Amino acid sequence: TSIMAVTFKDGVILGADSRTTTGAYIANRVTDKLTRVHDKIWCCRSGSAADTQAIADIVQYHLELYTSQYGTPSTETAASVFKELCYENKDNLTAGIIVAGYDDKNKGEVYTIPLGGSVHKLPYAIAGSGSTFIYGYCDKNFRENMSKEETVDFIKHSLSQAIKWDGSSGGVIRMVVLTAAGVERLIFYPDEYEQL
Amino acid sequence: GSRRYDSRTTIFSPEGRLYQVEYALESISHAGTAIGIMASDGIVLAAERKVTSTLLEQDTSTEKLYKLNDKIAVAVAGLTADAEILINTARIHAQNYLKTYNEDIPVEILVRRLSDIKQGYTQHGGLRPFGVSFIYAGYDDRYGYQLYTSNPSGNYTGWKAISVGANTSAAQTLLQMDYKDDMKVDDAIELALKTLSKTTDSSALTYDRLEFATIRKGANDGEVYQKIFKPQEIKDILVKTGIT
Amino acid sequence: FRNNYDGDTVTFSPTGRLFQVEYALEAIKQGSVTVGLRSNTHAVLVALKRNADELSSYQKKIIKCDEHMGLSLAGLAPDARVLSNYLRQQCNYSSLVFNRKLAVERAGHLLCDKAQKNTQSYGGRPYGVGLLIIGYDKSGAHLLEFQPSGNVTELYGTAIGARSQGAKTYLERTLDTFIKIDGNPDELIKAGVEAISQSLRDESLTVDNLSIAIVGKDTPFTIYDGEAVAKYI
Amino acid sequence: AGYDRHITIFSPEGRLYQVEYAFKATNQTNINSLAVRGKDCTVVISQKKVPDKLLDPTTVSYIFCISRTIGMVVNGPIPDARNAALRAKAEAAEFRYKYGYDMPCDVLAKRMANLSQIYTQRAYMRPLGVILTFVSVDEELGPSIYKTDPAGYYVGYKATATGPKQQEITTNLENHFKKSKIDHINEESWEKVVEFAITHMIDALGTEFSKNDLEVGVATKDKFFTLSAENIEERLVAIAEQD
Amino acid sequence: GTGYDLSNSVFSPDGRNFQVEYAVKAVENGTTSIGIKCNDGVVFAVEKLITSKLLVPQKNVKIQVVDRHIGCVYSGLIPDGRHLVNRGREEAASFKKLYKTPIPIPAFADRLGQYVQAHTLYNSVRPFGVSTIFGGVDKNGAHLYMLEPSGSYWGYKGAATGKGRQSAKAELEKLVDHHPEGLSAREAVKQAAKIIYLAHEDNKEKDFELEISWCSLSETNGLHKFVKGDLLQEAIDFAQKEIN
Amino acid sequence: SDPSSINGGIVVAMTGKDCVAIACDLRLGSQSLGVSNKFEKIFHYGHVFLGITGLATDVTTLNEMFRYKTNLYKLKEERAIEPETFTQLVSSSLYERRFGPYFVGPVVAGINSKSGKPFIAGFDLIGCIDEAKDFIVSGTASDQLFGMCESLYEPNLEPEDLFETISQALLNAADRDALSGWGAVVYIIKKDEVVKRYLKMRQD
Amino acid sequence: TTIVGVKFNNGVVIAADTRSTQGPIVADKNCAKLHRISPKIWCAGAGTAADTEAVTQLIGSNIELHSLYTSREPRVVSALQMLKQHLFKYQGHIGAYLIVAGVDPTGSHLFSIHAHGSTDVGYYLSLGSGSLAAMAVLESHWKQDLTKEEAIKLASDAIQAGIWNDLGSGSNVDVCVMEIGKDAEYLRNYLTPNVREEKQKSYKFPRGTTAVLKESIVNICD
Amino acid sequence: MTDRYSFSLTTFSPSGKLGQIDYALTAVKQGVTSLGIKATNGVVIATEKKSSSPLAMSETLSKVSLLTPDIGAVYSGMGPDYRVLVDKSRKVAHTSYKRIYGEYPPTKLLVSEVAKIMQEATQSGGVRPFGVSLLIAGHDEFNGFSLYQVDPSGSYFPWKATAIGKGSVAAKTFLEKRWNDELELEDAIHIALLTLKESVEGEFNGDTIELAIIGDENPDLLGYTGIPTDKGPRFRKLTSQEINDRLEAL
Ligand SMILES: */C1=C\C(=O)NCCCC[C@H](NC(=O)[C@@H](NC(=O)N[C@H](C(=O)O)C(C)C)C(C)C)C(=O)N[C@H]1C(C)C
Repeated sequence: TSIMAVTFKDGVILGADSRTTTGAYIANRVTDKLTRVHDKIWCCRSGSAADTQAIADIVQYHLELYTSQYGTPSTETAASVFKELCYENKDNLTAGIIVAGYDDKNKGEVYTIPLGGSVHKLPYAIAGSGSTFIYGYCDKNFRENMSKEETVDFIKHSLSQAIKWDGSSGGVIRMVVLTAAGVERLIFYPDEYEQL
Repeated sequence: GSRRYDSRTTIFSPEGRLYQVEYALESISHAGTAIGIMASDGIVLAAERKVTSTLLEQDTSTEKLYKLNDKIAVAVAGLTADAEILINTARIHAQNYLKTYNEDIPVEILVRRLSDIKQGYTQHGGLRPFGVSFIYAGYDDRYGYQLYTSNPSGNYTGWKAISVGANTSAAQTLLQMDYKDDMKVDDAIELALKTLSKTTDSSALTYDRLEFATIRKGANDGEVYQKIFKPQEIKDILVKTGIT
Repeated sequence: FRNNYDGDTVTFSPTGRLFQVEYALEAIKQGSVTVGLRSNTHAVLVALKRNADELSSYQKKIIKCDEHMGLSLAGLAPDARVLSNYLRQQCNYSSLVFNRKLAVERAGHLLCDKAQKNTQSYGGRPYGVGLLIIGYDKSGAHLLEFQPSGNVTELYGTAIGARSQGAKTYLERTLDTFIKIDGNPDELIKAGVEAISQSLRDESLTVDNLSIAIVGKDTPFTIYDGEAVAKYI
Repeated sequence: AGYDRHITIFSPEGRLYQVEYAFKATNQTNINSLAVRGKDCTVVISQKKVPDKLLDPTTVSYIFCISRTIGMVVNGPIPDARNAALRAKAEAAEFRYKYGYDMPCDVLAKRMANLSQIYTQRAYMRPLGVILTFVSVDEELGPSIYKTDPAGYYVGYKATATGPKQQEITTNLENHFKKSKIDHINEESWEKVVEFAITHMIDALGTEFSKNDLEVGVATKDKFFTLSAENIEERLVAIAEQD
Repeated sequence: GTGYDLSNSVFSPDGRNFQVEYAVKAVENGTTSIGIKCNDGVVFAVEKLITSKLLVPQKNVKIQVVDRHIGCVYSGLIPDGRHLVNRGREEAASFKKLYKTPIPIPAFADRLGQYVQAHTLYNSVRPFGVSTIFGGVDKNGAHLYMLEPSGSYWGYKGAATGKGRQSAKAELEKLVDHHPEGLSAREAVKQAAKIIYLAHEDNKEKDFELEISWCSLSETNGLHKFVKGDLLQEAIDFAQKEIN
Repeated sequence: SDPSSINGGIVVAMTGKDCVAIACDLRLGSQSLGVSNKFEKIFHYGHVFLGITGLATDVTTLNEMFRYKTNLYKLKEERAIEPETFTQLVSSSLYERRFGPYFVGPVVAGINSKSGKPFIAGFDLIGCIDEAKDFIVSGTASDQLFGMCESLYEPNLEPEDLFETISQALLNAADRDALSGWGAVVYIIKKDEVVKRYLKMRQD
Repeated sequence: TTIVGVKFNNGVVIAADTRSTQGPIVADKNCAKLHRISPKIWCAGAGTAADTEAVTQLIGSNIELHSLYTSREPRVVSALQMLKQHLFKYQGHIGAYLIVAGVDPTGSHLFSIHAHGSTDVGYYLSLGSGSLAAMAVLESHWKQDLTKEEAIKLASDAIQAGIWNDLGSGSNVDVCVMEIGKDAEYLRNYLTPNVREEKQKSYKFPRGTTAVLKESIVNICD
Repeated sequence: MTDRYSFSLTTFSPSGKLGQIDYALTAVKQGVTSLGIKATNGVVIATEKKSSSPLAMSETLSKVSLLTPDIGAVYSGMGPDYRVLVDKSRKVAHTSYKRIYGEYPPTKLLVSEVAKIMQEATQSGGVRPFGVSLLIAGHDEFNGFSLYQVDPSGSYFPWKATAIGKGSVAAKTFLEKRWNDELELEDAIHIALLTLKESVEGEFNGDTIELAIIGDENPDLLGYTGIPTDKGPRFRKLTSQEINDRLEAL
């Protein structure tokens, strides 16, 4: 899996490949690793699917009840629930989750939750098998407050590379833009990102 | 707190009596009469159906005679609902005994278990006793034909002939007046019906107001048999015994 | 009236009173007087031990909870044992876990919350005992008055038990005087014996009748009985 | 014996006084409310009475958002009103989680009604002195109004009213419908349905309203929201330029 | 009949809960305490009666803090007051632990609200003998709240409870009228000291001790703190002056 | 080690023309040691028959259990249980012990008293139901039995023929298995009567 | 086992083989791997036979009760959620791999669940040991917007791939069509391409062939 | 908290009566009438939809309920009590039977099950009996059609026909006169509608009446095809329109 979240001038963008394998077999080539926990708070799932899905499902439910009682939750709070679940059950989970959300006061925010269940807030974060191949690249190309286009390119390139080198990654690249203007789904096909 | 609404169903009266057991019995005194007579070659169970109608589907009905085992059955007097709850646990108990020992539960043993369950609601729990009294009719190879009776108190005893429900006193006198140790099933069958006939709070003793059962050892076999007469079977025996 | 609202602590009277709690408070008044007072260097307890016959012993009124904390009781002995014993655990836990001496002020907050629990739940009963806790901690000497109602209060001095009002007025008067008795335990103690004799009547405090306790700066909470108190009678 | 009036057990008449006394508490607030069904929306009007000048008007309300689609207005004391709200909210979130779709207004009602029924049969649970009106624009049923009471009863309505002058508002509405012949306000926009509701609320109670004497709630396709002093004001001005 | 006031969860025939009502009695009988919501925080003040010169001054503190940004003050049965705050503390802690963000005043309010209302549901518990004024600053401003034994609570601009509750409510209302644009944290501390001094007339028998605490975005960085030393005396003076 | 291979034994059911048959061996041994030549693995409750192969203790237990269940069933339902229903009972009974099953392989055979139709069914140790219209095999020599049946068997055999067929399958399969044999019994079930025969076979 | 799912313009179809096995031996030459969760929600399952059955019925039983309680049609996402949370609760210990489909008030749906509890969504899916043979066929002939017939062929062709090319699969082809407007049509043995050829000889034994030791009649009547 | 009501709330009085059960039955008496009639090829149950406000929509509430696809129930007494009793009866059918035998329970037993539930609310700690009486009608392969009545006491009995609630005495008398062991289902339906009219004050039509039957298998109501042995539910609630049609032949 190859997933990343990048914060920019107008908010934040989440990206991912669509490949989920069981060994060398691609069980699903059109997977949607971009999951919605709240209106403008989404996450990137890597690690066990049965685990990230179960965790996500439970989080969405917690944020729903939270809203019912105290209004919209912060992107931070969302990271907090994910973390609580991952840390408290670290012994039976294999989930690496990136939490990204658009806020009006905070704009864009990204929290990465690695295997130990720790939480890290950063300008952008990469994760999944393919992530290792693009550390140098992403470190050398990321910039803060990029425009929507620059950021869609940054993600498009980074992941096309990770998909290139990592066999556990592939299919199409999916993105989700989160800004004051709402939520936008973006999809890029092999033929487009391969020759980049 | 809650103590304010607690009836304390399990306490003694200044006279050393158990209120609820007493009252429960009071309730049973108004239930259809059930009679059990034990003859040398079999046992008889006869009971009076309380409240009936033209519309009451009698073929599909059972409110007094219940089969517990293959060699044991009971006649009820009191809250049917309550009776069932106990009857089901009785049916289970029989099976467990069989499953553990690979032998059919001895009549008295089943009766003691049931009585113990009642006795309990009498000493602890804060719940009401079961408004039921049983006439157990059964047969085992240790005591042959046996007849027992148990009530809300939790006590049980054996009988040659006995009755429960309404007008027991009347019936007991009549039974005590015509019972003989060397009776035969048929004889008992008659004596049973005759007694009900004389105690019935109703006009006439018709089949549609009865439930009958016999535990006999059909000679042409050697095994004991439980027969819970069907509407027509009662209607017949009723004409035969001279009550048409 | 009152008869319909005092069958348990989970019932309020039409006036907002909790009788069962008040009846408990009564057990205290029926109890032998005991006095507490403190300066800035020490805190002291003086209590009148009551005996059954003249063939019986006099029952202990003072209990030690730690090297820096202790108290005197008036009312149901058993309940004092329960409460003091619980206050010992708390001091203990404060050490074992934080290597910290349980501040008197906190010990009080703890007692209050413990008591309160027996006045809002069915089946429970209030504690029929009053307590006077003294102690020396990081903020100095302290005196606390514990009431079964849960009300714990910090004072310079006070008394509880039958005729307690006598001593209390006496202290309320002597205030500016004993509060300055620093660097001298014996003086603070004598002022304590005086306050208590102010609630005498029946007899006069004797050696196997008087009970004194003291805690302070370099003084670990220590109880004095018999011959030990002789020098104060 | 005479305690058959302190706990929820039968009286010889076969009645449950505690349940009846519960109902009695529902009017304790002296607020009336009504709900009507638009062509494709549902509106609930409720009176708002903030007498104290020290109170922050904005924090006072008997209208609740149980979920994105379900709204609930309560007639009864507020502490029981909130206990009920919270439970419904939880019941709503759990339903979604377990079944994978938003709990339907009517189901939520049935669940709360069954919950009430229990306090009716179990001795240690007192009923809640509140009547709950649930509204939404069900994805399967269309605009919906379901109301539950301390007896553990509930049903769906074409429209409904609750509170002290319930009967005046009811019969008013009954008449409007006997006239229109349809079971709903034939209006496309909810603003007009809101105006309709407010109007008849006035006709039936014979009273004039100011932006702060009301509380409005609207339920549209995929969203239930409450109006603001201004949203209402603009709505009040509307009915005014028709009278 | 009657007796509808001996158990806590019972509805009188007119739909009331006398036990709760009797609780309110215990409250009104208590000391007076107020809350003033300034334009960027909230100020809390309370009446501390000096039962005797024996009470160590400044020692028996009443106002309590929950977490680091919420303040609580209550009139009535103090022990019940603390009990409630303990629950609030656990309640706030549970919240922060899962959502990270320190509990929002409103959410906290309903947290205490549901708990209190919970004690009007069973006859096995007694309602709270306290009314509580609490509040603080959060993500969107300041909030003042008052909670009644019934579990009821609303947001206030000013709030008072206890013996001198009326004098106060009287004064608080005056403020609200003569300050449509808002009161400053600094000013609310003064005004509070005055309002406490006035409300002390319905108890002018025993001498008292003032205790103020505030939570201001600009004055205490959104953290709840006790007003001490100079600023305190300054207010005691501003009050002592206007009481003559 | 393998529970289902400690005691040995085999069972096989077969359908015919308005009749069903079920047969088993009589061996009960511990590993190589032969212990009892009288351990029947077929039981019946009313007109429904059940053969159980596997760990003898569980075989015994499962029978005692089904008796108990079928008895109560008759008291409450007021009729004897049918094969189809029993099969369901047996299945759920086993799956109830999903993560600690009885080491058995149950075979059900009977004729539906109301439909007259013949019925047979097999189960894996956790209830998986196999409802065959021809034959069901179970035991340490199940492979041999499959080979025997798959060939020997043919539809609508008369009772007298089905007997020869089921016997030869059981008999020959058993002889190729060290843990089966030592005697055998075959049941021929019809709507009215049920005949039980004991076969003569090798004793090694 | 070969099971597949394929959505078409107005519904969804699912198919499967009919071979059951324990090791290299065929236990059931014709079992049904298509389970009904509700009248219009059917599930095709691979893995531990008993498990696919039990889990299928359990969620079915609950879907039924829920339907009655809510007075609404069962929704596929409800069975999907119920199943998955169940399977997940059981740490994959319940060897069930299912392809669930059907039509409800919200439209037509196609999902797949894995014993550990994760779920996927698509227009065509396959599971089981024939998964790959089938998927090859699907990856080769699926196109967006298939007619009910096209879909049934495609599905059935995929199952064949498995029967023929996978040793764990065989026998017949069971199909179930769930079209948005109508009743679900379950076609048991929609294809039976493996009928055994007539045996070379009849092995009917001459009566008396078997040697009998003893004989008796059995008592069934109580 | 904690239900400290661990003692029975229904006890024996010196007269031997069980107060609450008696009072519960009184509650049943007060409830709207409902009846049941068993024909040689079906059963019918019906009651009146006593709309408690012209604004309320009586459809959004069923007094007649499906327990299994071959068993229906109807009551008289406290609506809410019936409601939860139905859910319980639907579940118990699965938990204690369909999940064990893979087939729906036969009428007598499911009834037996519901009875037990009520029986318990008559003896368990801290509860009151159910204020309803039920009329359950169904069919099973080995018992044919049947009609049962379940009381708050926990007692139940089979009926050829009967009624409960308000004008039960009246209706019961009217049924004894019109019932015979040769009625076809349509006959009972007719008799049902007649027997009902008597207890009806105002409007009497398909919108005020609620009636269902337990007759032949409705494969058209199955939802799917392809399985020979699954023929459809025998239970079917009549539509408003279906009711009015019959009312004209009244
Ligand atoms: C689909 C094929 C597949 O998914 N896997 C092939 C392996 C066998 C799975 C399944 N067979 C069975 O369930 C057996 N029984 C057992 O496997 N019992 C297990 C055992 O004894 O080890 C226990 C631990 C459950 C048959 C006899 C029921 C199978 O055939 N799967 C097919 C499809 C689902 C019918």
